[PDB]
Amino acid sequence: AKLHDYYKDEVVKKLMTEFNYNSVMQVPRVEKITLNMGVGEAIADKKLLDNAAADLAAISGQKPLITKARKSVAGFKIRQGYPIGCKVTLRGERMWEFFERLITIAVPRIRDFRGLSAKSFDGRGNYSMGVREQIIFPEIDYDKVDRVRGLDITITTTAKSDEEGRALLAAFDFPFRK
Amino acid sequence: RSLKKGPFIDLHLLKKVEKAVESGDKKPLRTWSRRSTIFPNMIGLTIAVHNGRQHVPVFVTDEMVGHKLGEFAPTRTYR
Amino acid sequence: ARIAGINIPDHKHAVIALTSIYGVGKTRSKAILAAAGIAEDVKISELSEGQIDTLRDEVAKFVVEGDLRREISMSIKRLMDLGCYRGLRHRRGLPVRGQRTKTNARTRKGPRKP
RNA sequence: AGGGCUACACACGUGCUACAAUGGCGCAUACAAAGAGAAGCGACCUCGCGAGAGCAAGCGGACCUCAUAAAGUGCGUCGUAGUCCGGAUUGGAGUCUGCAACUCGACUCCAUGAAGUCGGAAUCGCUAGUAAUCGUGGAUCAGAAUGCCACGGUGAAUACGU
RNA sequence: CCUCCUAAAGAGUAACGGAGGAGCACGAAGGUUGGCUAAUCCUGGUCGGACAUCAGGAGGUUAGUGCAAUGGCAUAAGCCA
Ligand SMILES: [Mg+2]
Ligand SMILES: [Mg+2]
Ligand SMILES: [Mg+2]
Ligand SMILES: [Mg+2]
Ligand SMILES: [Mg+2]
Repeated sequence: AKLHDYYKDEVVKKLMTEFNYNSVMQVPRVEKITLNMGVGEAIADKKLLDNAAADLAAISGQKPLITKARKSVAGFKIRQGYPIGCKVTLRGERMWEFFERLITIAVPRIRDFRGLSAKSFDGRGNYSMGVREQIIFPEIDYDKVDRVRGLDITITTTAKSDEEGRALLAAFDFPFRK
Repeated sequence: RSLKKGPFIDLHLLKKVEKAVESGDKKPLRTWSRRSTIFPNMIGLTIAVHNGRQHVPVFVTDEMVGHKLGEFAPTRTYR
Repeated sequence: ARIAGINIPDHKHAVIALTSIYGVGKTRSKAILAAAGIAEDVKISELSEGQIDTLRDEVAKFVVEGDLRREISMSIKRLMDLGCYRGLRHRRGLPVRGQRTKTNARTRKGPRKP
């Protein structure tokens, strides 16, 4: 709950005066990170998926959830089954703990990072940005790793507006860019 | 661009371009001194460079300075 | 060791190995050694800890790997997006060093396109 | 005056440099010929990573300069690798020649480091100081030689026979 | 042999009338228990673009149904174990 505590403590009140919320039971909270890493391709290789799995299971403290195919009529092709990735949401503790390894050891463990997006927001107020490339962070033998990677990450906060979505995250150590 | 020390240009464009500096931007600048380097004074000015055929509407730009007014006007026609 | 990133030359002499670092040649590599305090015959791999530590630390000066291959393409664009003969050449797969196109240019354009 | 003769999707002839270990790279270091030069050759020393710049001697030349030949020899490294092979390409920054280096000069520095692993059918030259290989000078010329003309080092193989 | 119209709001009814299918398929695609719910679009997201997977919103049987058509299906007759 490292960052978790920081929320209720530093954060919250910070928003309670910057947003003048009536009840503490309103201040936008952190509603699980989602992750994904759509392996796509698969089809032929298929192994790049199981690899992406562990490569994912490494990041997330839980177990990868290999997805299937909804349409099964993909322009490319793809059938009903045809695995394409593994979301793997985050769970409170591990979630915030991940919010730690990230923002402090993820975005920080840059590649050429010089500012994070500020439009990764949504309507109800939910930010979700793709790393564009797994920063090779604490993975099985950083160097002795699988060919590239790259994946996505969604926060999905309990905010009612992206505007308020800015306070949250920014209330923490979200690198961003201003 | 090797010219050791001394950005060379033709006197013509100079006396003419300088007038533009004060009189302000306006009509182009019928010039053949395509071998002259661009200066920040003519920055974003209305110039004209020959190329065997006729002249072309050349306009100076920020970084577009240390170059010659000619390396912006292609000569040979290719398909 | 990563040294500057990925690139992990081993066995080969420190000099000839360091060159593997995307962005340095016999010159930059041969100097970085002495400047850091490393011999030439010394095998980067056999080297002791510090004998590899200083390397990274000192090579941090000159630009390498990504940044290089990165900005290097930016300079190519600066003129392309500009519209000068130079850039114009690239967007046409033709030599800029002012070579002959009617003949010999396979390295620029590529193999025959009959 | 500017541009074009340096255009490029192609094909053909003539060449240069490679594919490496009979080699590359480092250091040390031996032997040559023939030529050029007052609007030239230009040392010495100074600065510069270098091209080159400053100052300025000598020589119209068996006096001076261009000019400290390369292969080679010694030692060491490399370890058969697309590899310390090979260098095209390109990017950044510069020197110099001339009013003038965009189009279109030569070169220097750092970086980049492709094709290429000895090449089909077919085809070329060469019978000895020749071939092969390695360097050197000159003409033209402000400044653009892998071309041309010329010089010497090292130095083969094979020829029954028509 | 099956489905719809003709068929006049019960059944049923003709034509060389208008349309389309069957001659099978599943030891699970059956039984049961437990659980789940689409299509489509909008916004935001590595490689993801018209559309692969992820997130949120709108939407509401427009999805799905082993194979025609009609009827039916959310207490699902749809989906998973
Ligand atoms: Mg000609
Ligand atoms: Mg001469
Ligand atoms: Mg000459
Ligand atoms: Mg009836
Ligand atoms: Mg009736």
